[PDB]
Amino acid sequence: MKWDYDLRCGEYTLNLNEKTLIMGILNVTPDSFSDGGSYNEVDAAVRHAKEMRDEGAHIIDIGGEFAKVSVEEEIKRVVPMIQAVSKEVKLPISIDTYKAEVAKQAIEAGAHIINDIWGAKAEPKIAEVAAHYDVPIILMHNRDNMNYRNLMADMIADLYDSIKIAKDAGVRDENIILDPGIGFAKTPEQNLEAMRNLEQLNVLGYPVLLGTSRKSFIGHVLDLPVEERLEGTGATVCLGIEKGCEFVRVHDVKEMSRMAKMMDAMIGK
Amino acid sequence: MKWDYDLRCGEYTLNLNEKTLIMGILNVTPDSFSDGGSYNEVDAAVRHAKEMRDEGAHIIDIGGEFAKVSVEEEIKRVVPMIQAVSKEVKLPISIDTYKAEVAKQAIEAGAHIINDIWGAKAEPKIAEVAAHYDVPIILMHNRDNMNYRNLMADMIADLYDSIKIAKDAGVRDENIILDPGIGFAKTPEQNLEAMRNLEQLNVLGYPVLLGTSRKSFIGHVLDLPVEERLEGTGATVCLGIEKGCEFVRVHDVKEMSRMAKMMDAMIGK
Ligand SMILES: CN1CC=Nc2c1nc(N)[nH]c2=O
Ligand SMILES: CN1CC=Nc2c1nc(N)[nH]c2=O
Repeated sequence: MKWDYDLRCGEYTLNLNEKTLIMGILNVTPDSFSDGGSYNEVDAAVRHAKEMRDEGAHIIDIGGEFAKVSVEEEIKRVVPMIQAVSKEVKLPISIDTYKAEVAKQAIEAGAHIINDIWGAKAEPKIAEVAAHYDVPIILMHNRDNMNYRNLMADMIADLYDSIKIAKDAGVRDENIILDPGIGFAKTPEQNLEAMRNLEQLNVLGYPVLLGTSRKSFIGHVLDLPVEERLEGTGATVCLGIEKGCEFVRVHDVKEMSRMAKMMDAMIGK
Repeated sequence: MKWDYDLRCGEYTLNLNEKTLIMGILNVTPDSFSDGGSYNEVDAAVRHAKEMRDEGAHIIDIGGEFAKVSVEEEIKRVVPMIQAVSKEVKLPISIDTYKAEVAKQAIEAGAHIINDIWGAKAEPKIAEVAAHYDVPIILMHNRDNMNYRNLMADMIADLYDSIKIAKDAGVRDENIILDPGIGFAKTPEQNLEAMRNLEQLNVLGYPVLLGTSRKSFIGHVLDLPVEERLEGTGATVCLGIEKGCEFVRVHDVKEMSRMAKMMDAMIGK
């Protein structure tokens, strides 16, 4: 249908036409008296990954950045979690990092997808890591300023700069996913505007991931704290899917999997 | 903006451009040892109308049809509820009836809007009641068979037949609201198809109400019982709003008011 290839994630394969793919956000709370890999913190992560699998998640997102942490210490946290989760939960894993070295150890430890909040712009070598291991990479829209001439024209220009960095490093078109970076470098009004105009990202010819779960633009509209943002997140997931997004990144996996599934049936996905 | 008039409901006025209007469904459980108007059953209804008002409802929908009931007995139930609710809760009231005589007493007892599941086709005199009291009337799509040549072409043809009955009786264009009658005379697949194509109803030039709350097409997609249909209802409300509907008729007023509000901000309503 829309996509003439599947997303290839080593042992796992994700069909981009059958359904909206749910990326569950692993809650990753560090042990205070620990250097990483301790029992309480890895056990908590594994229990949460199993719950999210049981609730309809298709991908488990894991990041290493409570306590301030260096690149070495970021690796010592994330690597044992990736090892335990990939052994114990049979889903592809994405590593949430903008650092080449973290991306590399995370993949060597078992991660399948790179999730980069700086779209290969903070550390362009991450795209070389992606190109060598032949993994999918999510290039998120971000910048270090909010000075838009024209929000969507500018986001598309910036995403294309990320695509260029990734292609010049030898990333294959099939391993590129884009993300409008909701809640990054954008005022609450720009986030609403990006949501209203999300379908424009489809001209670039790549699958789009949307991440809106619990973000402050929803609290800004509803005047509700982070724990009362489920309905608002749901509205953003539904619009995202109606505008053609292939993945949503969410905390409330059970509720959002049911909304995604209803949306899919109505739109004929 | 889209609408150059407000919906005029006697003492209350509903702006059709500011926001999606939430019609809350009054739960109307009859007393078993009672003829209507008893304390337990009217008190339950009033408490539920106050809760729904506090939760973001803009209209309270009240119907009279547990125990089997005649036209006279339908009036004895609905009339005391309308009287108490209209005295105690300051929102417009719609009367859910396809019967001319029930519509008439309900308005005389205080109801502001007629909600007709047969679109003036079961009892065409209801449109004369509507025309005399100068109240808004919701004409829902319904039929006594599922023999569609072409679902949407046919729904639009049938709605237009309702509009004709209503205009010939002297109903003013400003007092007409349409509704695609989701869950009426339609298979679960036709309900999905009507949802996918809802924007077509906008060619008729009238405000549209959508009622999907907890309906079996959602249980059919999600394989979930009536008490576990909140997320699925939410997806239908969101798509409905994205496709231009002015009202949604819902049981879960708190959750759906928050979803409607998020949707409004994203689409620029
Ligand atoms: C890694 N994070 C953190 C917060 N939000 C996001 C994220 N990654 C992606 N791809 N999209 C997001 O919205
Ligand atoms: C009165 N009822 C009962 C069940 N569903 C509906 C209804 N009225 C309208 N307008 N729309 C509905 O979907």
